[PDB]
Amino acid sequence: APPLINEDVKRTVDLSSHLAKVTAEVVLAHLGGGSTSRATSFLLALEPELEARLAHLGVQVKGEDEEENNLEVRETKIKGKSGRFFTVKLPVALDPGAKISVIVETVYTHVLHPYPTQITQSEKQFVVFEGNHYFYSPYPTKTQTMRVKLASRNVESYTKLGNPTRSEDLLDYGPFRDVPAYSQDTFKVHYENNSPFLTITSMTRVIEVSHWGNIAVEENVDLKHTGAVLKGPFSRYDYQRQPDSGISSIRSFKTILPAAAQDVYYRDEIGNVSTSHLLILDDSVEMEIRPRFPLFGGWKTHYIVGYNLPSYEYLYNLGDQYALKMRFVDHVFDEQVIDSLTVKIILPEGAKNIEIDSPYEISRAPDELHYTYLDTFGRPVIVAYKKNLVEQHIQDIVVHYTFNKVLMLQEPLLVVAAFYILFFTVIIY
Amino acid sequence: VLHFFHITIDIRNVCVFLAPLFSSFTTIVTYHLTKELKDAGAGLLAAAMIA
Amino acid sequence: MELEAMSRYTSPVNPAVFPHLTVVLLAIGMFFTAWFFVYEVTSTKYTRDIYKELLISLVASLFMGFGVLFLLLWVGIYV
Amino acid sequence: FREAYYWLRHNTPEDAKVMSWWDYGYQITAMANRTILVDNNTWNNTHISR
Amino acid sequence: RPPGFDRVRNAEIGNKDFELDVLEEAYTTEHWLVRIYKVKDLDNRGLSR
Ligand SMILES: *[C@@H]1O[C@H](CO)[C@@H](O[C@@H]2O[C@H](CO)[C@@H](O[C@@H]3O[C@H](CO[C@H]4O[C@H](CO[C@H]5O[C@H](CO)[C@@H](O)[C@H](O)[C@@H]5O)[C@@H](O)[C@H](O[C@H]5O[C@H](CO)[C@@H](O)[C@H](O)[C@@H]5O)[C@@H]4O)[C@@H](O)[C@H](O[C@H]4O[C@H](CO)[C@@H](O)[C@H](O)[C@@H]4O[C@H]4O[C@H](CO)[C@@H](O)[C@H](O)[C@@H]4O)[C@@H]3O)[C@H](O)[C@H]2NC(C)=O)[C@H](O)[C@H]1NC(C)=O
Ligand SMILES: *[C@@H]1O[C@H](CO)[C@@H](O[C@@H]2O[C@H](CO)[C@@H](O)[C@H](O)[C@H]2NC(C)=O)[C@H](O)[C@H]1NC(C)=O
Repeated sequence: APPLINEDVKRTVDLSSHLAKVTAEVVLAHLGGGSTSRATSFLLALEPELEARLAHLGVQVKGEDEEENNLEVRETKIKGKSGRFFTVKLPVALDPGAKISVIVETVYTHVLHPYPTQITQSEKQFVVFEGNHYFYSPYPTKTQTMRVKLASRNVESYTKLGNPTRSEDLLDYGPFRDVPAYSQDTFKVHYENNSPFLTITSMTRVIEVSHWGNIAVEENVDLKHTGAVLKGPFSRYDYQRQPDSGISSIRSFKTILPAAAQDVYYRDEIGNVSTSHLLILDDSVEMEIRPRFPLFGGWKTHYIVGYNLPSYEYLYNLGDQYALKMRFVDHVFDEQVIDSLTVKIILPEGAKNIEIDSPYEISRAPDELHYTYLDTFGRPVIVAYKKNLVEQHIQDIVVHYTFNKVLMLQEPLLVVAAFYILFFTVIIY
Repeated sequence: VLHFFHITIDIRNVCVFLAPLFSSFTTIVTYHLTKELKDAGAGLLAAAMIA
Repeated sequence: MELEAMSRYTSPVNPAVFPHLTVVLLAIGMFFTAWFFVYEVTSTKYTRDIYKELLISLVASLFMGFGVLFLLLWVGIYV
Repeated sequence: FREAYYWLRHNTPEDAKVMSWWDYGYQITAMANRTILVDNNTWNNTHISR
Repeated sequence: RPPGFDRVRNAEIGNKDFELDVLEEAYTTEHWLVRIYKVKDLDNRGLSR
């Protein structure tokens, strides 16, 4: 295999919120001579500690054409070496002595742990982050630097390897030189973080498309606050009187709904909720949702939101063939974390040749049959599951099926018969 | 019965709207009972008052 | 066979139409239904004809049954 | 009234016992889903008096 | 009206400052309509509470 090296690495680590975003700009170079074959692909490696927590990985070449510079990445296992690896296909083969610059972005979940575990209403929130000083790669790195951005400038402690400079809420490390491949050094920082620690433990998204010009979507959301656990009594009087009280606590969040959303309703298991404020922007329907009570560490809540959309915005037809495009998941909030998402699509009864063009990998369960108003044959249902979804996964999906006009006319006939028979019964009696 | 015919309604709705429906049934019973005592004309008056 | 290449679909009946159709269809169904009951109660063993009863009942059922569907859509309980 | 019941529903141990006047026994059980000591039916006078 | 006034009884409370030895404030509603208190456990050291 051709010998490749990491000529330069620049790492930016963002710890402002409950998610750790990592971006590395690497100038990959080919060290092999003419005898070696041109390298069409290169390998990426995950550290064992963080591999489980990797929500998403994206690679794009450094160029103006960012939309087209995204590279196809496939999970691969390299023999004899532990840890997850990815194979990246270059746009053009890299010949001997050439170099290219690529940008790698990874997002990790749950990597910030509250320390201390428990705080009172007055006390602030502190978190611990553990990363790596060096870029963990199969290839040696000639030189590298790191820039770390903290949520707040009040950094309690950090590792001082390499005499890192500290200015304001930013840390600078390196430049390290001649780093061997696979090198690891545990970087530890403890600092104040007050960002909203919200986790969606589970969400169920139900999409129903009806041939009468309407599609209705309902999302069931379970929300838990994963910040430092509250200790001691909760003072309503203090909370109202003082702004500082419960600073970590989350009061409200805003969801960006589809522009065409209509008849938006916000409710709970025990009835309606009147606290949500709705604003209609030209591009999107902004919805402000306030939970019934403010969420402190360890508290949880449940709510259900639903809306209707016009058919012509998203539905497409070519004679008997019908194809619908839908966004996979709603933008519930910025930096949203979803442990488990289940998506169900209910097509009209009599649909045939159902096919789904998934944007990315998703487990698909056997299709169910559903009965609702006017259903005798039953409506076909598509079922899918996924875990550890993040904001980057708000892609588009398309479903294709065949339907016939006569089936719509069937619906009136069933209704008419029931009334007519009642008249007949009177005549017989 | 409603579910049997594939009309899926929440149990909560059934309880909430159970009471108004019976009021209409009560109206019919009132007219017949009044009619027995005196006449149809009284029964129509009773149904209006009870409603 | 992609969305851009292909066409788009909407219900043939436009939303604005629904209020008018529901009112008209139900009214026609109601008139025949009242006629059927009054005829049956007034009629006697020698005054009733099966043919007349069937025609009125069938017409009443057809008009009202379609009207009900428009009512459900107008309310928003899409089938 | 509902807001308090919802708070109890998710933020307390399932086995917790809640004490209140008998007027609210039915409402708490239906929505809070938590055990109560007294109820509207008031089948036991001595229990209420205690 | 002066602080600590009770609107429904139209009177001001006589006893304004006191502490709960055996009860702690768990949750209070926004308008204070419903107040929830948690029962304190026994004393770890066995002191009389
Ligand atoms: C079942 O539950 C559901 C769901 O809860 C219930 O329906 C919901 O009912 C609530 C009731 O309040 C409705 O709330 C409405 O929300 C919108 C959106 O509010 C946000 O945007 C506003 C837009 O402001 C823009 O412009 C200003 C500058 O002008 C900027 O500052 C803003 O940034 C925006 O650019 C904004 O004003 C709002 O801010 C307010 O709230 C925030 C906190 O949320 C505060 O910080 C702000 O200071 C401020 O208080 C907010 O960001 C509002 O626009 C609606 O306000 C109208 O209606 C109010 C009454 O509901 C009324 O008090 C307002 O004055 C205003 O009045 C409107 O109508 C009047 C005529 O009646 C007009 O005179 C007036 O001009 C205006 O048109 C409102 O608060 C939810 O929309 C609604 N949700 C859904 C999905 O329908 C349902 O009722 C429940 N059923 C029951 C109980 O039976
Ligand atoms: C109300 O509380 C009861 C009491 O626990 C809940 O019953 C539990 O239900 C879960 C889910 O089915 C079971 O795993 C538990 O074993 C049940 N516990 C007992 C003691 O029966 C019930 O789910 C709650 N009601 C809800 C959530 O609507």
